[PDB]
Amino acid sequence: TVPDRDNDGIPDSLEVEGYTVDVKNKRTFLSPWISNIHEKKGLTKYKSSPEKWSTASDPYSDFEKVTGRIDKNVSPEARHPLVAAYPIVHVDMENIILSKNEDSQTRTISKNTSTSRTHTSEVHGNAEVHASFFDIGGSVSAGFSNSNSSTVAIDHSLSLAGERTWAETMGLNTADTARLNANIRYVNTGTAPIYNVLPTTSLVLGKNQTLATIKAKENQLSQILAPNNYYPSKNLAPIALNAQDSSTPITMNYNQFLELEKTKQLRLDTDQVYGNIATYNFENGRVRVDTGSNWSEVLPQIQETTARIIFNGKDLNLVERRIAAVNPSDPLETTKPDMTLKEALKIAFGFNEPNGNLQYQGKDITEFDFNFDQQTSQNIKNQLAELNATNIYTVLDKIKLNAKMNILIRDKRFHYDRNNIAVGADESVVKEAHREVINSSTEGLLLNIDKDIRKILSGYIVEIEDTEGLKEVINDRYDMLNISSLRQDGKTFIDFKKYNDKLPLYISNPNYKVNVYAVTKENTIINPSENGDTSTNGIKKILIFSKKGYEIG
Amino acid sequence: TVPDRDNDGIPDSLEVEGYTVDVKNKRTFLSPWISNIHEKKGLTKYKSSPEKWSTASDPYSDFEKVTGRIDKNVSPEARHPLVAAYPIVHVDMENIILSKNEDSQTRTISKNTSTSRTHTSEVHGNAEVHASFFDIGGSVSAGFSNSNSSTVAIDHSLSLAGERTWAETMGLNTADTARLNANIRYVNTGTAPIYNVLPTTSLVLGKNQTLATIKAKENQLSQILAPNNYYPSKNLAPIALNAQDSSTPITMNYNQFLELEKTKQLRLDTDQVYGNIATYNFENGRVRVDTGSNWSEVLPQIQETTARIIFNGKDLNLVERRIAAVNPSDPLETTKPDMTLKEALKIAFGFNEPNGNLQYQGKDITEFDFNFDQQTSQNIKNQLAELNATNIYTVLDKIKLNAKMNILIRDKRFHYDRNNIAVGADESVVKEAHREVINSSTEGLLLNIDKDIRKILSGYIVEIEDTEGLKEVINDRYDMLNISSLRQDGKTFIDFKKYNDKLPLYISNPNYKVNVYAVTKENTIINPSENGDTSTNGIKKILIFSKKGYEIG
Ligand SMILES: [Ca+2]
Ligand SMILES: [Ca+2]
Ligand SMILES: [Ca+2]
Ligand SMILES: [Ca+2]
Repeated sequence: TVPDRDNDGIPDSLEVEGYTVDVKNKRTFLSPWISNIHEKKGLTKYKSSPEKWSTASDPYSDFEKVTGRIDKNVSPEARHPLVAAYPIVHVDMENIILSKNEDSQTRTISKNTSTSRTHTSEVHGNAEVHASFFDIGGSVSAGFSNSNSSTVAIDHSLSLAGERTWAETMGLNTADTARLNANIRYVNTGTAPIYNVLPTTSLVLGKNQTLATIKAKENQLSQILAPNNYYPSKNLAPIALNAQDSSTPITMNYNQFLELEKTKQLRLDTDQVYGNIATYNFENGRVRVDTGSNWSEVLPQIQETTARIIFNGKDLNLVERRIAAVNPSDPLETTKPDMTLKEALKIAFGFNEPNGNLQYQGKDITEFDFNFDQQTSQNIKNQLAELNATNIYTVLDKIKLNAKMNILIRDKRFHYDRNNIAVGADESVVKEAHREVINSSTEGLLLNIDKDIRKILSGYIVEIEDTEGLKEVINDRYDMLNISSLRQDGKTFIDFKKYNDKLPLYISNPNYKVNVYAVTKENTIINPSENGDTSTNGIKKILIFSKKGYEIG
Repeated sequence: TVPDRDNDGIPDSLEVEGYTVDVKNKRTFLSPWISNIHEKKGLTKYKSSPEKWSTASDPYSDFEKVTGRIDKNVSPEARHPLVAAYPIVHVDMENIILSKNEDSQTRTISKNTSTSRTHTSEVHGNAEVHASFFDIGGSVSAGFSNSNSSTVAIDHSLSLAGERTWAETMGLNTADTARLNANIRYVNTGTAPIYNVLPTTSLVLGKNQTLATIKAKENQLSQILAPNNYYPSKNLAPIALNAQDSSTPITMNYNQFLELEKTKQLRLDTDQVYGNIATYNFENGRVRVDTGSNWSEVLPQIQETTARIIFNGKDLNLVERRIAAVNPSDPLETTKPDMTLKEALKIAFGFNEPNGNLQYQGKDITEFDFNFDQQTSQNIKNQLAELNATNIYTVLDKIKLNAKMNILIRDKRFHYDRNNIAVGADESVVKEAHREVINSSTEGLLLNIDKDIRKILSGYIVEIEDTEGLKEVINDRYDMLNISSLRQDGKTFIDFKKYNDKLPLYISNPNYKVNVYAVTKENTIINPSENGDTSTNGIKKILIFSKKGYEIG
């Protein structure tokens, strides 16, 4: 009569004091922690709640997880009892194509786009918010809350000849209407797979101008949207918007269009209506989809009993993950094991302990900026109070975590915008990343630029300095910055030629200086100034390259 | 064979005499009250009925609640056995847009709106009511009864240039028809979440002119309408009326329109057809939606066995909550624990006992006005009789509560209208709240105005007094009061500039007086007098600011 209140399979004693699953001959034993023999083999000290089926609340029993008798598609780190295993799906727009609503073969602009999961944070301290902002639950979005929003930025450069004025290039006048079309793909950033129904993501423009809502039919798809995997597998045909399937295309009047040309960006607000869930079956050991248990029902619970932490180390992409945090008010939830901001980061993402420090694959914890909400803030400030210390990174392994807590560990190296996106770092860094020259030619530059940094650079600027001090720039236009291409060999490649009429640079005197600059996204522009200054005049460029002419080719 | 008639899980003895749930190691124990050790740890003395599953009648077992093995979305205070845990959803209209039913880019008026849950109370003592008002159950609305009604007020100010006459601004004549459109969002004020089906709320105008009934399709939504949470999360795209989804727009003939322009307000009568309910499952511990148990069935019961109290402390918003009140006639309902108007207020909202007094987060109970219905009135008056006392606030912890009883505890500081809405307080208060000046400029005023009070002020008036006694007002129009904007830093900001042509004030003599007044909603007007007096002449303004010219900038 071994005690098991949750009836999960893991006896209370274990679930509460500690345990781990291990394999003897070929069989697997669920044994209690043994600092002696266990820590050696490499196992893990699993500690869950004895009174809950799945301590996270997600559709997977603490037993099912640790043991491995679960939907193999569930994320690894989510295989751990205190790591919420749910989906997180947003939409990526690879590129778009704009034209005139119905001899139309050269009257169109097809430019690419860059999309990223956004995490819109509150304003400054003087926004005209309605008097309902200071009420309970109402308007108090508290910085960041549950929901999906991806922001697309459209390529401002040039694709054709010497094209100019998006408007005329298409042939648009106050009495015309421009139609939009694009290629997108759903992408699951979460820790659990979606099996059928897809999110009814809507495309917004500006602040509330809903351009269209894509709700690609249900069950039409049987392909799985596994964690870290794009809907139509990156090696397949992306989904196109209002390009087939649909009788009502996309309408965008003049005024609206102008705005698009003004910011050259859109937003993708996606809901959470994911499909039913795939559950295990102890009987035959097959994973099936329970037409009864659908995420929309099981998600809230997770969200109401987990510490959520957003992090961007793996890549400058925001990653969400929830940990099994406790809660004073809820007796049951007070059964969940105690959570430390340290341990959280260890299993929630991957941080580890080398020789005593807490770093994330090299980068030390101290290299990231912690961000919370009003609630979480206090709840922590008050813990630092009763522990006497000002530098949190010290007591990091003593900061208790409670459910409903929201955290945002981000890389300190870069600057971020409203949507907490990487926008560009300090000079000291940008240079430090270009300190590797491979091939110097009058055609371009080949470097071993750091995959990360480069993601914060709009483009480059190439000029030539006279022996006395001149400023002649080859690509002298706001939209002639797009030059750095990326080879699959893992090396960034610049090309002066693309914007010099197929022909290489011009060395008037092999004693001159060939300058190349980088333009961070936060400093780069997308349109001519008030007048019509279409030149790299008023730009905050950066000294990336500066070698003589006899040191190239 | 421990006795459990309700078969809930809590043994009679406990349920009747007292108990509380607590956590030992990581397990949770359901133990009886122990004034000694319990009161210390901070637990609560739970006392429910031994013969009822859920003493409130709501879909949640007394056990499920106290223990926490329930839909995590259920409100906290409703986690207590004697606090009805049901939904309460009304509709908020952020703003509207009026035009002429079909070169229409400058022939429209888009003004914002302010909506609030109303609690329409009876008339005075001379209303022409049909002879059926004094019958049983018939017409005896008894002051306030179950149902949802939200009142919207439309911004009367100006948005464009020097616009005038709503009629002509759109181009309306006896032979034309104006169409309406607006953005709204459902909002759940209750204590329990709705999971799918949404209320068939209808938009009324005046007294019975049903403008349109919005019944946004069922199951189309899977997003949850949690307690204190707006339908499309405040951080999302509000729902628009007859703007897509719909073939029959909104029609409003001349006569009707005029009325709108006359009171500039509408009403939103919403039903209670909420969705099915989310119930817990002891087995695996998952929360699912029982296609069998739908609120429409489970609500009545609550309503017929609970003391309902409306309160507005959290904010000047009416909050409804029901407590497990007893009932003499019903044997079963006579099993419910005894309820005191004190305890009720303690768990129903949050009132507590500091050093012996009963206050609600600072404000003392004595600062609110108690309001009942004919029935509840007597039932209490008769309790004061057999207890010899005239001041109720004394015997507050001795006023028994019976089911079907209706109560309305409201803040005494302000004045209220028909719908029991905050409309404006006494002078002594308005001033007291503006006793904090931060930045004085010839452009505007920055103050630390109390979030609460400000919610009762239509706008401000700015004039200049000569050294002898002149009355020159900058913004001298009924609709030029809208000036106080609110910064997210938590400070109210006034702007003289908005109504002085972008340019700051004019100090003819730095020894003059710069006056600023506030206009309470109850005193403010929305249209020109009989003739055409579009000036702040006949208005009951209030002395808010009065500083010299050399004490500003
Ligand atoms: Ca267990
Ligand atoms: Ca368990
Ligand atoms: Ca019982
Ligand atoms: Ca009971």
